[PDB]
Amino acid sequence: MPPRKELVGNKWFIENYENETESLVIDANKDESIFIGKCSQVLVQIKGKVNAISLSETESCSVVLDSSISGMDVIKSNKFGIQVNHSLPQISIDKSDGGNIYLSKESLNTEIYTSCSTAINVNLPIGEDDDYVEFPISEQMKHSFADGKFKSAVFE
Repeated sequence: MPPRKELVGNKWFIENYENETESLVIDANKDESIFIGKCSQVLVQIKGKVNAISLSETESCSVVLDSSISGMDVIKSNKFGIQVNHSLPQISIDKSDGGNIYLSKESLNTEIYTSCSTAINVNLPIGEDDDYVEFPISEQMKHSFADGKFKSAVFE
C-alpha cells in the first residue's frame, strides 16, 4: 500500500505514510470529513472547519485541527496526540494506548469518551491563565453492592 492523500467526494483519506519529516496539510471545508489510517510518525494538520475527523490504526501520529462539527474518533492508535485550536463536541478514544489531547479555551467543555484505552492525558488551559494542566485519565473501574444498590464508579 503506497502513500495516499486524496479527496473522494467529501471524504479526505490520508493513509500509509511512514516517518514524515514535513507536516502533512489539508485545507478542508465544513462539509468534508477526514480519515487517517495506517500511518506512523506523521502530523496531519487540518485547516478549516470539518464535519468529522477519524484517526485509525496509527502509531505516534498527531492531529492538529481547528474545529469539527461532529467531533473526532481515535481507534487502535498508540502514541497519539490531538491538538484542538477551536472546538469540537467530543473526542472518542477506543482500544488506544497512550494519547495526549490539548484543548482550547473554546474547546474547554469537549466531552471525552474512552474505552479499553490507556495512558490518555487531557490538558486544559486553565492554569496560570491559558497554561496547560495535565489530567491523567483513569482506566480502572470499581463495581460493588453497597447500601442496597450495586453502583459503579471510576477509580480514584
